[PDB]
Amino acid sequence: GRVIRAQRKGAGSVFKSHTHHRKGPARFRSLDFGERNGYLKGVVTDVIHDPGRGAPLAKVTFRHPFRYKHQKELFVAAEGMYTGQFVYCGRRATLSVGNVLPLRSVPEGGVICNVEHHVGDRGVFARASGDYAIVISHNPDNGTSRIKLPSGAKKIVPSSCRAMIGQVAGGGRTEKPMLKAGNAYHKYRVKRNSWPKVRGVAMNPVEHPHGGGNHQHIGHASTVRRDAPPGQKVGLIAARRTGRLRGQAAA
Amino acid sequence: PSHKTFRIKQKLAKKQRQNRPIPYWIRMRTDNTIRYNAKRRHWRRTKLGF
Amino acid sequence: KGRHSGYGKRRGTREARLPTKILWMRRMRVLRRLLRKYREAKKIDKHMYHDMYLKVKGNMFKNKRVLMESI
Amino acid sequence: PKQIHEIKDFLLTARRKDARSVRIKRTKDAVKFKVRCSRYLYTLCVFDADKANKLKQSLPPGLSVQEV
Amino acid sequence: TKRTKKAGIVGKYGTRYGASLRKQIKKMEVSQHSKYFCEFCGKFAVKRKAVGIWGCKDCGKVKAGGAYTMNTASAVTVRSTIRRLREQTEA
Amino acid sequence: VQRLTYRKRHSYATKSNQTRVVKTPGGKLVYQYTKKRASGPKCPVTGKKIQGIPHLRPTEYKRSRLSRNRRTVNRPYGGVLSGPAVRERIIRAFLVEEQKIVKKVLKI
RNA sequence: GCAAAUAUUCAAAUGAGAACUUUGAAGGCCGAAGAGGAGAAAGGUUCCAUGUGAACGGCACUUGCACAUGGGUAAGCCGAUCCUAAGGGAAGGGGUAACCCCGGCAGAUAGCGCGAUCACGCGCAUCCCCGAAAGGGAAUCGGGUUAAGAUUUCCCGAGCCGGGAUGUGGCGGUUGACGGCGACGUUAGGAAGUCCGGAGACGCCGGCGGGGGCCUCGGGAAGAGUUAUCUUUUCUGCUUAACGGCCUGCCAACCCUGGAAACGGUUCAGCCGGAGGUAGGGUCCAGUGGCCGGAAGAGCACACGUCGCGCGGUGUCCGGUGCGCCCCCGGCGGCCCAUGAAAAUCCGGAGGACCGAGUACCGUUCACGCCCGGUCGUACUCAUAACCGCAUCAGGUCUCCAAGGUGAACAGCCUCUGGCCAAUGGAACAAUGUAGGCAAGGGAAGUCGGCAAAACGGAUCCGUAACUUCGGGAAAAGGAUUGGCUCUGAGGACUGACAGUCGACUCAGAACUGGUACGGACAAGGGGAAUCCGACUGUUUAAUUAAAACAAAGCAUUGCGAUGGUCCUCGCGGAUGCUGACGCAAU
RNA sequence: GAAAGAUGGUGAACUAUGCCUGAGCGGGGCGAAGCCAGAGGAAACUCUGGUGGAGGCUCGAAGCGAUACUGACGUGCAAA
Ligand SMILES: [Mg+2]
Ligand SMILES: [Mg+2]
Ligand SMILES: [Mg+2]
Ligand SMILES: [Mg+2]
Ligand SMILES: [Mg+2]
Ligand SMILES: [Mg+2]
Ligand SMILES: [Mg+2]
Ligand SMILES: [Mg+2]
Ligand SMILES: [Mg+2]
Ligand SMILES: [Mg+2]
Ligand SMILES: [Mg+2]
Ligand SMILES: [Mg+2]
Ligand SMILES: [Mg+2]
Ligand SMILES: [Mg+2]
Ligand SMILES: [Mg+2]
Ligand SMILES: [Mg+2]
Ligand SMILES: [Mg+2]
Ligand SMILES: [Mg+2]
Ligand SMILES: [Mg+2]
Ligand SMILES: [Mg+2]
Ligand SMILES: [Mg+2]
Ligand SMILES: [Mg+2]
Ligand SMILES: [Mg+2]
Ligand SMILES: [Mg+2]
Ligand SMILES: [Mg+2]
Ligand SMILES: [Mg+2]
Ligand SMILES: [Mg+2]
Ligand SMILES: [Mg+2]
Ligand SMILES: [Mg+2]
Ligand SMILES: [Mg+2]
Ligand SMILES: [Mg+2]
Ligand SMILES: [Mg+2]
Ligand SMILES: [Mg+2]
Ligand SMILES: [Mg+2]
Ligand SMILES: [Mg+2]
Ligand SMILES: [Mg+2]
Ligand SMILES: [Mg+2]
Ligand SMILES: [Mg+2]
Ligand SMILES: [Mg+2]
Ligand SMILES: [Mg+2]
Ligand SMILES: [Mg+2]
Ligand SMILES: [Mg+2]
Ligand SMILES: [Mg+2]
Ligand SMILES: [Mg+2]
Ligand SMILES: [Mg+2]
Ligand SMILES: [Mg+2]
Ligand SMILES: [Mg+2]
Ligand SMILES: [Mg+2]
Ligand SMILES: [Mg+2]
Ligand SMILES: [Mg+2]
Ligand SMILES: [Mg+2]
Ligand SMILES: [Zn+2]
Repeated sequence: GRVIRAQRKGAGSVFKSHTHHRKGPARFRSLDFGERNGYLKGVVTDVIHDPGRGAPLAKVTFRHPFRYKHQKELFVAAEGMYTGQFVYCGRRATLSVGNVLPLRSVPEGGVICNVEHHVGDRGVFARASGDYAIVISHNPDNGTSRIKLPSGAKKIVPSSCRAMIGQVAGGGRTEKPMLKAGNAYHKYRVKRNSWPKVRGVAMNPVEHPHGGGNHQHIGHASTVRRDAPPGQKVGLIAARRTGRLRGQAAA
Repeated sequence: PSHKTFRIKQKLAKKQRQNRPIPYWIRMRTDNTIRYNAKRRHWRRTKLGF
Repeated sequence: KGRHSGYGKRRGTREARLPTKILWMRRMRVLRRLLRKYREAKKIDKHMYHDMYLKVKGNMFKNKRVLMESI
Repeated sequence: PKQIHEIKDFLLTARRKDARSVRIKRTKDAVKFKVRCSRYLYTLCVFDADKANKLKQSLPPGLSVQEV
Repeated sequence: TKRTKKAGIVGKYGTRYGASLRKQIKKMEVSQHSKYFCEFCGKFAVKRKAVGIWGCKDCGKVKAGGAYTMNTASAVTVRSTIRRLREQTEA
Repeated sequence: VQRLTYRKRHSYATKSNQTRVVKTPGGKLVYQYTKKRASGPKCPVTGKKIQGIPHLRPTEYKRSRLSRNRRTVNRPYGGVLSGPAVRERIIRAFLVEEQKIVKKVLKI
């Protein structure tokens, strides 16, 4: 055979990320003394649309804690933020939509976004458009907390992980039908070369395990094992089940 | 082209001075074999390729 | 003198020969500048100026003769 | 490219160094007094014939007066 | 003149894309164009500027919002929850 | 009608290759090459224009090319911020500086 | 066999020899998205002159892009150079048996920098170089000129930028200017480390306004053409650059007085207003706008008269227009699950460390003055003959300029500027061909198959079915009119419900008329009833398959919460990732 | 005299796809939201005329492509 598209995507040749107009990494602030042990006042200046990402970005202009200059930080906008708002960072930031607090300071039941995972890695969960994590519970004997991620999973995170209270903006975006291959194309230009996506069944055997045959069919079980060598692991990987999801399994 | 590098102009100079039929007098030097200039080049036939 | 036109010397559609949008644009600037001339000459006070202005926008009047008769 | 308006200033800008010359072009209705310094050509449009004559006299001795 | 019996904003798509796809994009073609009330100056001058970004023309304030409506019901629940949760622990 | 030709070896009609047709003392039409339209300065606070300064391509604002008067506005923060913006900054500075000592009053 | 791209002919001249050269008269073609004028690439001397035995120019030659001998490419202002983008190479380090491979891995990082030396202090961020003759960009215009160079390289004139010092004058010292209520104004008007902001710097589409150029109309002046006859006629031209000063001040934006409902203002459309409209009055901005300097001495056009780049003279005026075409600009409106590049360079601002006189000294981003401006490219073609296709090959190859008529029109058809008649010629009209027509009666009976061709075709008025996702079908179908001439009517602007002047165009109707011809050339849908397939638009085997195939939106399934999923690497490591479940991945 | 096998290198000047930066696409036809007026209504909102100018809409110029004659040529103008 020959190397298969699922294998060709790891090269970087044409499949790299189309990031010429992206506005930079959207993440929190470098955690420091002031924001360990108090609050810092920063002011939003603009809500800028970040290309290739559904969530708006908020330019936040802090004042540098110990040198004399501004700090243009760049957050993932929580639905509610507006220009001119004061967002406060730290542990004694009041629980206001837009402020970022450690989880030691979010009462249980509260919605948060952009959750860090190792204290100071600047936000990894609940970041895409319109997704949030609920702080289910706390454990102060180990200094940890638990959250319900967007996926429906439940992760124990350090109680000093920061989080932006609220939910990410841009929610409800994936409800609108695109209705056009044109819309799909203009969606994927600014993310990466991953569209149009050709059915394997309409390929020749030399480039896809489903390929060939006087009719179009897979010809063998489309569920492949977890360990199958790269180039064989195409189809439905390590599937626990298939068919339309009914009943409890659809939870 | 009209915008040519000085290297290419430098080498066009020499590929110009290398086009003349052999002098009239060489042909009588003693025990001579050079008959015509077998290294002619024409602008329309044999492109320099550089 | 109006010669050489007609239904055989005509080979464009009405819109292409003279857009309905340009007819509208001219006739609106006409009626409207008449209305401003009246409102400045005090033949109209501002209230029936505004009422006739919205009616001109709304196409009751097809020419300044009837805009003047109805004023 | 620079025109001066008052005869006293034209005289002053011609009774200086760098005054290379003074062209004088008489045309219909007027005379034009153009003094050539380094950067700018200074020009004066004059109307009274006797006053133009007085200026013609008043040019500093030495400054080559071309007559066309 | 009434110009479309039922289509409305989705009449531009013409005879394509299917009855239900048109009928289920109509409700969000309307919302992403509608003028929403601006709470900072009281005008109806907020119109979508980009996906998730709703800006007002007079007061220059631009406000991160839903994808096609300025205020999503989910963020309304969120705002009420956050205020309740703040106030029960401030005391 | 006496067609035209470019005067430089730039044969493509990019933004930088703007052309203006002029008729010369010879009765002959030539091109002149023009600058591109520049925006001129804008207030960060409002985004509006900034009054009192022309709209020049940035290099030709250089100190040795314009008169100083033509490049600045004699106000505090003038030539970067607009009149309303400076007015609102003065008001906000005053009100917040006075509020600070009104908040030091309440500490008793 | 030399056959597409309409076309050639007559005198003359040179020459041993003329269809092929040159001149002149004629006749036609390209018909301005050109067979015209310039370039990018690529070529390399093909460019120009003088000559020429051969060869070559698929016939011919006096001829040439052939052969020989000479000539030709001038820059402070056009470029390259400078900056960065996608991206590339790399020092330290890590890998590799070694060639080679990795650049964010963070290492006393490659560069240190800034005031200062009569030395030292301060800062060191995200830290090298390369990368565009279409992106960003210090600065130039007009008229001449050579056999061949230049539009702006040379020449005459007029400027501009950068850098280097310096001299005179002026400006400020309430130390660091004045005016205005305000927007802001005046060509002068301290500022170190530090910080901030703007320009640079941005998608497509609709439509409106303006500016420049062209076109069109009329008058005036010059010359040319027509004239058996009619023509105040027809044709050509009547120009004004950068640069400096003044004036104006569009459409937006902004300031001051003032206080709006009986709501008003305004757009083709929007929209705007107690967060202050209408109004009165101001500021600023564009300008490819007006006047003046540049500048009539230049250029053109006529008119003469001088032998030999002579010289002399006259003119180089005045209005009006527009759904008009090109370029640009302004400001609105729209579209986006797409928001539409970076940096050099420049300007502005915050703060105010530190500084000085008034028999005189510290500045001055002001005026004028002096000097210097380096290296490389520069001729020519840019194509049915200078590039690639073994060619002087109907192929292919990125652009700018773009007149008149008809017409909706950059369709076609004819013309002017400009360019050509280069495609081997002579005789004849046989078959068979290739391209194009026409046919009585019949109209698919031919044929596998209505293949090919014919019929319809513009526009105005009327009418428009089944079916339908209620958006379409739809130009459905079926009808009628169309010329030319003479008129009638309607539709406006400016100036002082009327009067004066002007007005390029569109739309209705009537008469008269003709061998019933009128979208008179050109251009220009045949229609309907149903089935099968694919939803549609899109893409596909370059050189036999354009499709029912692929993509697609929609639906669904699977893996994965970073110590992870899919994938690449010989290794160190990397792609998705500037990512995070509304995400990546696999079907 | 092969079809092949291998070692090391050379090619994206054609073409394939991604990206950066520029250029380009007359004239017409249908008539979507929005806004205006008139008329109607207890209301909800409806009827009539405008305006507006949407769309991977449509006839079509330059462009790009290649369906049909299975036309010309087929030792061609041309290895399309
Ligand atoms: Mg793809
Ligand atoms: Mg799919
Ligand atoms: Mg598929
Ligand atoms: Mg297949
Ligand atoms: Mg296989
Ligand atoms: Mg198969
Ligand atoms: Mg089977
Ligand atoms: Mg060749
Ligand atoms: Mg009629
Ligand atoms: Mg209309
Ligand atoms: Mg342009
Ligand atoms: Mg000023
Ligand atoms: Mg024969
Ligand atoms: Mg032949
Ligand atoms: Mg064109
Ligand atoms: Mg040409
Ligand atoms: Mg021959
Ligand atoms: Mg020649
Ligand atoms: Mg470089
Ligand atoms: Mg460049
Ligand atoms: Mg450039
Ligand atoms: Mg900027
Ligand atoms: Mg740009
Ligand atoms: Mg006003
Ligand atoms: Mg001007
Ligand atoms: Mg816009
Ligand atoms: Mg040259
Ligand atoms: Mg040249
Ligand atoms: Mg070859
Ligand atoms: Mg016409
Ligand atoms: Mg035409
Ligand atoms: Mg017959
Ligand atoms: Mg039959
Ligand atoms: Mg039969
Ligand atoms: Mg039969
Ligand atoms: Mg049969
Ligand atoms: Mg047929
Ligand atoms: Mg039908
Ligand atoms: Mg299809
Ligand atoms: Mg289409
Ligand atoms: Mg094929
Ligand atoms: Mg085919
Ligand atoms: Mg990874
Ligand atoms: Mg073997
Ligand atoms: Mg390529
Ligand atoms: Mg290529
Ligand atoms: Mg164009
Ligand atoms: Mg079409
Ligand atoms: Mg076309
Ligand atoms: Mg054939
Ligand atoms: Mg044959
Ligand atoms: Zn608002």
